[PDB]
Amino acid sequence: SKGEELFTGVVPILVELDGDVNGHKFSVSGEGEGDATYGGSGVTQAHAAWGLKKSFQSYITGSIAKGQWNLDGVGYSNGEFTFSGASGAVDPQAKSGFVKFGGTMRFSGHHGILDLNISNPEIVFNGATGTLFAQVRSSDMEGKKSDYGRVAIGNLTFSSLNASETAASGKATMTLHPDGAGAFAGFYEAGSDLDPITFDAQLGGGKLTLKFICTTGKLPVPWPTLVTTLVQCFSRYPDHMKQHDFFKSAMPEGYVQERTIFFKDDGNYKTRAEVKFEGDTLVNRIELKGIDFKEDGNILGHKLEYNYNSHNVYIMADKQKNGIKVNFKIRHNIEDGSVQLADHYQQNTPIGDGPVLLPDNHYLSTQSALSKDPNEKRDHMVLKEFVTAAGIT
Ligand code: HEM
Ligand SMILES: [Cl-]
Repeated sequence: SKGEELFTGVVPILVELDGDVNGHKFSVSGEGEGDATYGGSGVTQAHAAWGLKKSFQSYITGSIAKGQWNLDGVGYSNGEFTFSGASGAVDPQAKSGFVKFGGTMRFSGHHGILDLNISNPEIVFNGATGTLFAQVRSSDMEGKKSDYGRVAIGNLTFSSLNASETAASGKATMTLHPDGAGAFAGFYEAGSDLDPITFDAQLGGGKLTLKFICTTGKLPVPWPTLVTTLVQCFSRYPDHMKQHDFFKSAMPEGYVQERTIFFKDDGNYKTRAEVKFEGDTLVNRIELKGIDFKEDGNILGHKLEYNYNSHNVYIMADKQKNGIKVNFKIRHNIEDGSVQLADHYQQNTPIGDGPVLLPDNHYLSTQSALSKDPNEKRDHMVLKEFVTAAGIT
């Protein structure tokens, strides 16, 4: 209650980091503000899962087509192609809105004759039905390609559709829309069954707007590798989950945040930070030590794209240390099309002697966007983040 009251409005932030990675010393200063109460109806993050059609997958990888699929921005888990978005708008009261996604799926078969491309899927929904749209390029039985453009491919019928102030989710059965039947070369009929689709969206979120500058010259590691190190007290905890917000309960005295970040097939970072109020300003002061990095790896060789994915940060109580234990895996895109995993191990313990909230298991849904200030000549990073707590019904 006393800690929560400090975050009801816009709070100024100051970040100070001193690092040493493989003997390369550097310093980063950051400024900006946080609004843990920000939120509207805009989709700040979203995810969908859709197998297209189970029998179509076995066909593409079967002995008639003798083909495969290639994904750019799309994943694959539990037999479904997984997509990510960060654009849309939901009216929670009406259970209606839209979610726009990214990625491409390419299906190949018959010595290149078959070349089905479905990109950037989008959903319009209303609680009873919806439509799934996608940018579709295909080919006929003689190889000749066709551009269908943005086309309606699926008629949705929601088994469930839920929407609250901070989130929306749903699962819908699907039938082939007449407008997308041509993409399947006359093999599927309009109205025939397709795989069901599942989606979840974050509405609004605790918004961080910050700008970081390397005060020692050129940063010796990629800016994306420092995002997690560079104030989880700015997360938006829904009303029904406010008794699980450790971060704000430790304020204003603050907390110590410690991490070990293992970069797969590369070195590791060890960080110690103190996050507390210094007057009206929330300050994050960090010490970072990096060791065992490869000179020509993705980190010291600067082979990581200047972008950031959306992750789930898993939180558990640590009663014996009067704090929390946090775990998550960051996926950094590599310039060659691959992914550099950064395994995060975290501990937070209060600085003060007062009581804190020890939470039930839950997670923070984080979204980050990296950009540059066109008028800034120093090595820098502009970061915009949206974080919402979830996982407790
Ligand atoms: C040389 C050209 C092609 C030949 C000889 C061919 C042959 C076949 C055969 C024999 C099947 C039966 C599936 C089975 O029972 O296992 C089939 C199914 C199918 N074909 Fe092709 N095909 C060709 C091109 C294409 C193209 C260009 C597309 C466009 C996307 C396509 C889409 C499909 C689909 C959607 C099915 C149904 C798969 C299922 O869900 O069972 N085919 N094709
Ligand atoms: Cl960089």
